[PDB]
Amino acid sequence: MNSTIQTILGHRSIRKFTSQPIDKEQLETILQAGLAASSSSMLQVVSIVRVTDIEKRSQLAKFAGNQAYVESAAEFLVFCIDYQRHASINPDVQADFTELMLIGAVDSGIMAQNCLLAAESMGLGGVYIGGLRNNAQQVDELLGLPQNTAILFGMCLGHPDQNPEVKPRLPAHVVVHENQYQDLNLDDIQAYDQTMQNYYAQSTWSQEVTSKLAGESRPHILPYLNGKGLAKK
Amino acid sequence: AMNSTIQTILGHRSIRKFTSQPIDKEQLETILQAGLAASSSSMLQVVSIVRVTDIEKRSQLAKFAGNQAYVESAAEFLVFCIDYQRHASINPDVQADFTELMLIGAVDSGIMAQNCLLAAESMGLGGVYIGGLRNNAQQVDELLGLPQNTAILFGMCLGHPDQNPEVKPRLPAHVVVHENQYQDLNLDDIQAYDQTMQNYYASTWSQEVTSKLAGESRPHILPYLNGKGLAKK
Ligand SMILES: Cc1cc2nc3c(=O)[nH]c(=O)nc-3n(C[C@H](O)[C@H](O)[C@H](O)COP(=O)(O)O)c2cc1C
Ligand SMILES: Cc1cc2nc3c(=O)[nH]c(=O)nc-3n(C[C@H](O)[C@H](O)[C@H](O)COP(=O)(O)O)c2cc1C
Ligand SMILES: [Cl-]
Ligand SMILES: [Cl-]
Repeated sequence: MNSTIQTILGHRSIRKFTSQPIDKEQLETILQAGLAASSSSMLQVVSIVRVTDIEKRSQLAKFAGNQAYVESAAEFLVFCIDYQRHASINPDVQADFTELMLIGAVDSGIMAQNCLLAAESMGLGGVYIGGLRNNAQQVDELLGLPQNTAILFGMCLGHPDQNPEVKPRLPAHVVVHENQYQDLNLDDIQAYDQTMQNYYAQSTWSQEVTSKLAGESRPHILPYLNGKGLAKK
Repeated sequence: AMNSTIQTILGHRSIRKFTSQPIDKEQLETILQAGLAASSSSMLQVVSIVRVTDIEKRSQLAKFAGNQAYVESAAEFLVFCIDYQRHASINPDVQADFTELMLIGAVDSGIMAQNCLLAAESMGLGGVYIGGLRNNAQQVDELLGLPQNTAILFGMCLGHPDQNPEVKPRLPAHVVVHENQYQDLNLDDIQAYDQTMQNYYASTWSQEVTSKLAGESRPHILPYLNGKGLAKK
């Protein structure tokens, strides 16, 4: 074994926190972990907004779809794509290529996952909040983001006050392909649907996820990004 | 606040030179298991991994990544992909062409990849992300036989390290982390960091990153994604 692996494998989203704050030294370490993430071309295109102002916390909770743990978490971090630093160094920077939004999205996930694992390694718990993107522009303006930047997701951190079971995922032989993409075996989806309702014990996982994707998935996001100068071509 | 997870995170270096020693089957199983334990937006599970063991494809991928020889010499090479094809194979009604979903695919891929890499690093392995595959995304896509609704994002080399670089410094936290609202860049923080990086090595950092972003960044990538059915609106 080792403690990093058991930390990774014991992951659960935590959505209920005690009122205990996170020590100043733990938070410094969590952010230090984030900053040690790999970075495409060393561009360093991620910014983090730490929200301590409780009026802003309450507004973010509402913008995220009334997720109360946005308010009650000890800390709330907002991960943002940031090409404003670069444009402030050299205004010829071309930040509107879709490639650069891919980079900002991937690098944000890498950094955020270092932050979360570092926190979980210390007995803390957390959850990602993609719900900020429901009202992306309102969140953007609330945190004062300039052009060439955009919100991607938030992250709640705190001392956990709940003990969920680990949720199973699709098996590695479904998700991992050897040398070339393998067509899906629908029997593996049926076996996994069974695993999920065992976990949850009417819609099965397969019906829920494809029900969600049959509709429109935040169709305001490309205009939002375009409005900040991003993903225009 | 210091355990071996934190120690692994902060001790991270990109490794680009590997010994010939293979990775044990048990270790690779654990690395992939660690990736599968990552958070997933809405439990969509939008990520696939192609593990490339065929040496001719390894050679081709090395070329397509920009002649990066460690693609070929790494013990294992993993290609991370956005995957909405599992969902469309479940229900052809799924709408996978929203930009929102490429965004989810990219973030979730970085989260999963970083679980894999940290797991590897915790075992004394090393590795490096290979975004260079996107230089030739379409040819890489055809080589791995990806269907519609999937797209490569980046690769990942893993192996037993045969170099030990020093840990490379990042922008300071007080530049990257903002309290409550976005903060303007102080160009003297860039000047300081430019000197910190010049020491690390011997164009400054800021000249190199901006002059790179002054050009076009992989302008073929939006057509690449659109040709796979993604990011069209
Ligand atoms: C990018 C991203 C955004 C997320 N956004 C939310 C959110 O807005 N609200 C929420 O409750 N959970 C959110 N989650 C948490 C997922 O629902 C959770 O990871 C998933 O259900 C699997 O559960 P687990 O993390 O406990 O293993 C998000 C996860 C990711 C990766
Ligand atoms: C998304 C992504 C793609 C990357 N692609 C490459 C690559 O193609 N070639 C390479 O040598 N390094 C690649 N890297 C590694 C970066 O060059 C590296 O993280 C940074 O320059 C080096 O800092 P480090 O030693 O702290 O990781 C990539 C990193 C990320 C996050
Ligand atoms: Cl957690
Ligand atoms: Cl890259």
